[PDB]
Amino acid sequence: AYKSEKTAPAGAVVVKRRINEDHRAEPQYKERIPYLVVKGKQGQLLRERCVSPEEFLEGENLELDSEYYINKILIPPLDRLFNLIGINVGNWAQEI
Amino acid sequence: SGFEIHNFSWGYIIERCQKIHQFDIVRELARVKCQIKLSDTWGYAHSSGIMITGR
Amino acid sequence: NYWLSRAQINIQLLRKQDYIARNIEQARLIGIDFHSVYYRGSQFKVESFLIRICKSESFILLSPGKKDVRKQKALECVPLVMEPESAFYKSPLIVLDFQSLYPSIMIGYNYCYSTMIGRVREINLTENNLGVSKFSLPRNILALLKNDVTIAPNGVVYAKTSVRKSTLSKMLTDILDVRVMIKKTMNEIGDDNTTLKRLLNNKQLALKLLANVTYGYTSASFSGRMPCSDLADSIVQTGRETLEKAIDIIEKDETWNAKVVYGDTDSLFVYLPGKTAIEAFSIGHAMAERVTQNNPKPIFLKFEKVYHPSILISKKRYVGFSYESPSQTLPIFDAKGIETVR
Amino acid sequence: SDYFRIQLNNQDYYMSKPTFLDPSHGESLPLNQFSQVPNIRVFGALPTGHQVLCHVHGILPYMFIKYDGQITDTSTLRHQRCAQVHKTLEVKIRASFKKLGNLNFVADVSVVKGIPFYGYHVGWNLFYKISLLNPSCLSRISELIRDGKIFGKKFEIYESHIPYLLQWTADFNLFGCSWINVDRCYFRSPVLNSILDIDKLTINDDLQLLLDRFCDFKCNVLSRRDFPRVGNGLIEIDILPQFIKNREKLQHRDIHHDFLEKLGDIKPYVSSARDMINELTMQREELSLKEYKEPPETKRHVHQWQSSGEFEAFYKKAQHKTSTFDGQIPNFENFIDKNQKFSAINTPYEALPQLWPRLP
DNA sequence: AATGGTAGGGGAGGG
DNA sequence: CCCTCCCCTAC
Ligand SMILES: Nc1ccn([C@H]2C[C@H](O)[C@@H](COP(=O)(O)OP(=O)(O)OP(=O)(O)O)O2)c(=O)n1
Ligand SMILES: [Ca+2]
Repeated sequence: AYKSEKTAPAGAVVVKRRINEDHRAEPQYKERIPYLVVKGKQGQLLRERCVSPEEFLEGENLELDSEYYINKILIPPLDRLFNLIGINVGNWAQEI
Repeated sequence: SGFEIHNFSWGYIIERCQKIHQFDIVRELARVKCQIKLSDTWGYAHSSGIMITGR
Repeated sequence: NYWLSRAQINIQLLRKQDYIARNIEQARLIGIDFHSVYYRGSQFKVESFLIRICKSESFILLSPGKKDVRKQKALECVPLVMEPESAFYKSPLIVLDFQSLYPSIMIGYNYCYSTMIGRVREINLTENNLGVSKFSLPRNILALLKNDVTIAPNGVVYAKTSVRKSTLSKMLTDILDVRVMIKKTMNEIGDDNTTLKRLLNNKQLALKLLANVTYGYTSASFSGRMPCSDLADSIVQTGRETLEKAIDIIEKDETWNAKVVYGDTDSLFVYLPGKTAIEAFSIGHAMAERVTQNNPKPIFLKFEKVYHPSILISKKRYVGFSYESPSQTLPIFDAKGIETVR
Repeated sequence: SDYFRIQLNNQDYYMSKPTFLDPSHGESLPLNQFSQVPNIRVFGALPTGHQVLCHVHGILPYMFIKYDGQITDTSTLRHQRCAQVHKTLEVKIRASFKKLGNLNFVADVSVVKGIPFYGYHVGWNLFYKISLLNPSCLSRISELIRDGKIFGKKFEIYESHIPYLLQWTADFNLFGCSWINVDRCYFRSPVLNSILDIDKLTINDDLQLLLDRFCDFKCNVLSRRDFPRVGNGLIEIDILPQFIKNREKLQHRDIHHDFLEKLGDIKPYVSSARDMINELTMQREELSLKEYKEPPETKRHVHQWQSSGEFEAFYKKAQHKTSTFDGQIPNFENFIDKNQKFSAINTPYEALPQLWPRLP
């Protein structure tokens, strides 16, 4: 149910890679596929990293994208909740 | 029942019987010997794609 | 033991969730079989209820085709979602919501297929368009019914309760009576049986969904088997009008210097600056009572809860500390739409 | 109880050649037999726990269309019109599927009275009751009639979004996962099936009492050759629509054919809600809780809307437009034309027992 | 093959 | 700066 491979979600890439390695690993409809993001080259797409937990744990030199997590997943919601007070958590994060 | 009946549990048995043994186990599991048709994509995508007569 | 534990554990999962018993009860109440409860959609349940009710009074139901539904008039009436004032509220915030707003409106205002006359504009006897059907009216039907009619806020004439009591009202009042009894029974017990409270909550949620999809049988502009754009438009428009009237009633009173800061299709968030959170309960009960007594018979406004410390971020997105009752001591973390619940 | 009770667990239908337990003729075309008739298979369990297969005969899907005749017919022109429309319908469907007479698609066409639901209608309305033989083709017949591929014009079709099994349950007061009460039934030739040792292992005293009470082995048991067993269950039975005692318990109100409610002439409309309420009351009695009640309150509502005045003016204009030139003012007692001779026609719930097998 | 509607927000990718 | 697609939630 995706318009194209370019518009597919990040978990779809992981599922497709697993299907490529074994055709029996096809997920059911509307099944949550776990994945993590890992450090990569500058300018790399988010879907390009898309490390599965099985691949992440077995990976020898795979590291969690601390900068991506801390900024994208943490700063926006905290700013949305805390800009109504008058402060932004971005300064606190950049000071550390 | 079964936690995942499509790729495992009853679905695996049905697929194996249909492919290797050429056996219609769905007819045998029904409560009527005769009178049971088409694949149900709605059931597979939403709930209980398999259909056995009377169960 | 690995596989034995797997099998026993899935059986125990089904037993703990009470799936089989709940589905059997739903099939018994609706009338459809066991499979159709989780296999078919909600329109099947609404059809079963409606047909069973209508067959006793010799009601012959129209069955429009796909083209007839596709040529139906578009829906123009929309719910009222007030834009919130995004801020931090340290003072108590009283929230009020109507119980079963749309079913209660359907019961109170006699909105149904069988009680509708036509749009107050463009009635011309020879040919009237209303929903997915074109029909004609008697010679003196309007003059005879000049007193026992009501006019919907969107401009659709409906018969009053005095003649042609609606069948949708009958099924809805039965469902809502069962739901109210379930809710009162669940509230009557405190910490005596947690599992029983969970089962009763599941039952009341199922009944509320049944009522909501009974409303949603209309407005089924896509994949609808018997929809009516005018009926759904009337229901939504009178819901919006009732909400606006409640806002005006609450904001007009000078005894409470309170202002409505946010509101969903039926909810109503009222800000009480510096009211000690113990006057807030009494004030909210007073507002709920006044609004309920200013509306039709089935329409009722419930006090819900109090958000003492609260943050309104955007529409359908807020978080606060909830105090359901004054006797409550530890607040319940109530969050809607924010990253904590997604 | 005094009824053979079978819970409605699963239900399905199939097409079969007619027998003496199923109807074979139609009222509209009495000289044309049925090629095949639909049967309903009900998989259920006795109160003792044993599974049972039930075959239901004599149930046919149906739908309603507008009546092209007049309310002044002499009860003989109605039969001729019904026969003509039956013949035309059968010929058109046989052509579309791709005299003579075999009745493979349409069983019978009858004229009934009714009150339409979509809109405010007060008077009696006449309808065509087209009974089909194959439930699977009902949507196709409805589509063909709707686009005017059969008659000259495009007809409006009533009671076609209701499925066959749902319509049968609604007609016969049957609920899912609920008892089906039958006064009598016909048994298959092997009363207790022996798949492996099912007859020996599952035999019980309660089952023996039920079989002795409801099976006579001289009249109830059917022929092995004519009615062979088809089910993988312990007991297999065949019933008739008259046997179902769950019907005749519905309350039928004829109040919509006139202004009976306004003139004053003559709460639990859902029958299934009472059972749930009773279960909840009994369950809350186990906690030593008090009785259930709700206090109503008085309301001081007047509820004019934003554009109430414009709507009132438009309603006044419409009343002026749609009104007879002078004349007597309408009255609730004489608005509906009385003495219309509508008693000869059949109410829809009275038309159901027609065409039933009516076995000896 | 079957499906009840409404509104709202946020993030990734491409212009 | 703006648009489209996708995910998920609140009524
Ligand atoms: N899934 C839903 C939820 C809601 N609504 C509509 C109809 C309801 O009348 C209205 C408000 O819904 P609520 O969730 O606030 O619930 P109710 O007011 O129906 O009931 P209660 O307050 O008892 O939960 O929105 C709907 O159509 N479908
Ligand atoms: Ca509500």
